[PDB]
Amino acid sequence: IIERADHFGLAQLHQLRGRVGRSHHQAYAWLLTPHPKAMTTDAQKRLEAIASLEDLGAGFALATHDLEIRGAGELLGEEQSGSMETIGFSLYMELLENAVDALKAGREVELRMPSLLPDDFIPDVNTRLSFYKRIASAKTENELEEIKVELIDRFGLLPDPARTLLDIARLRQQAQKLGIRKLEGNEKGGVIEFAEKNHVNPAWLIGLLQKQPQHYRLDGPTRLKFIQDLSERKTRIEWVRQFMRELEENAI
Amino acid sequence: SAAVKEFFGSSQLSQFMDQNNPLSEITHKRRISALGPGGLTRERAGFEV
RNA sequence: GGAGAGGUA
DNA sequence: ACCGCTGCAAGGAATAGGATACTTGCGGGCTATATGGCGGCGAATACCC
DNA sequence: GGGTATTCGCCGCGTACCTCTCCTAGCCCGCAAGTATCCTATTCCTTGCAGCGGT
Repeated sequence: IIERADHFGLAQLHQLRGRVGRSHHQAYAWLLTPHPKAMTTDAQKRLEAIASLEDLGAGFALATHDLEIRGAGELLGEEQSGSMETIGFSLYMELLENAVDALKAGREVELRMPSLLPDDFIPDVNTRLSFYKRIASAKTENELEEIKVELIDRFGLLPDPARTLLDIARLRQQAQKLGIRKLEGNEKGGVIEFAEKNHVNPAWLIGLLQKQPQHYRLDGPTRLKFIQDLSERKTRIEWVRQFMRELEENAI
Repeated sequence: SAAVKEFFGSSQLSQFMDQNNPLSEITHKRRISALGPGGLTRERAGFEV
């Protein structure tokens, strides 16, 4: 018994109706509705369609109606239901074959900011994935610089997501050597989660704590909370850079 | 918008600029007309004016 | 095509 | 045989993301109130006998 | 009545050529494009009262 079935998709209504029966018994399915004039037109259409089809095996005719009433969505993207002006199947198969053939002959410091290679930067996907692998697997700032020069050579200017990705790779490279396993940051501050055996000078750490108690608070064995009004992505990047630099200068 | 745009873009006083001289521009800008809205008509003026 | 403005003899 | 401490529960907010319907922003594509010119003339009133 | 005067409204005011700008307001209706509430995952912690060692 559906108390108010006007606001339910055809798929949902059919699924709910499919919960009754399942055995030799005769099963009913009441879809209670408000006064019909108060119902929206699409609710009337869906209710008349669902009540129009009451047969065993009708789940496929209903599916093929829900498709071509809502239409199939972007074949290559999201938005599964809807017109969406999707690309044709002939184009999709051609692009898939092209990517396949091209691929055959081939083969954390998160700061709540986009750090990626945008589509307008590198159109094709395989190059993007290859550069992701190259940046994430680069173990020296020199190789990060080489990747940066290669990017500039092959595509020109580096978008802000690309530069943020590269400097995040550099920061993670520094932190891997240092001992900070997870350096976090948001608009309001961040948390430093050190390793079991970090390389932070204890006396200098206590000096930082006692000079800025408001900006350095140990909450746990390895969790250090710092509170900073990090409104800007660039300012946060440089503040983290200098924090880690002053850390490594005192590393023991 | 209509009330002001219509006047500026299309009126009997907002006229093209003769520009084939510095002198042309100057003398044109200093012009003192007697026609237009609220003014007498070119083809019904006696000698006295 | 028609309006309006300016200009030459 | 009293007491500060630890630990086992209690108490829930904010998002992702697939739904469902509201709310509107818009653009193309429709319908629908004067006051600087005279001169001449013929016809239409006014009138005072 | 009528001869006269007075008013009122209509009709009329050069040729030829060159440059330029601009030719409805507003409504409606449908497209379509951008938003408040409902379930199953997630990261975010801050209290209340009984055990409980320990002396």
